[PDB]
Amino acid sequence: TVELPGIYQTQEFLYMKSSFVEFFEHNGKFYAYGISDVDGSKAKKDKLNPNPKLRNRSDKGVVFLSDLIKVGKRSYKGGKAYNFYDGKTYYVRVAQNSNGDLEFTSSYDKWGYMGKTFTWKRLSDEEIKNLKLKRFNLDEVLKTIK
Repeated sequence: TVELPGIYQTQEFLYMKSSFVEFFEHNGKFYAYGISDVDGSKAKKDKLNPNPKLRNRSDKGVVFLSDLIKVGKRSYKGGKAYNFYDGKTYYVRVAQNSNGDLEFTSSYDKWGYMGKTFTWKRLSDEEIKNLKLKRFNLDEVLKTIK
């Protein structure tokens, strides 16, 4: 079967670059953190965080998506995504395809209607291996929620 935990490649949109991200579960809900940008570039600081005491943390290895609940066999809701490129938090829902890819809906908008849907490709273990992607340890990544 397909599951959400995994590594995906996000969709380029405006000044927001394609990036590799990892989804994981904890206490029954799903979360995600950023690994690196597709073009290999260096991790930068969270300069636009509304909270001044957070502007020092990296945009990589840090949880930007939290609180996603599985509601159907391939269906998730209730999530909230922080966006490093603008400092805003968006409501997120996700539908997963049978090949594992995500239709990732980002909105304003608890119900998802005043938002946009992107497609995030699932990576196989072979691609993850060949891109030399770093999988961060998850206890440390968890401390990153506040």
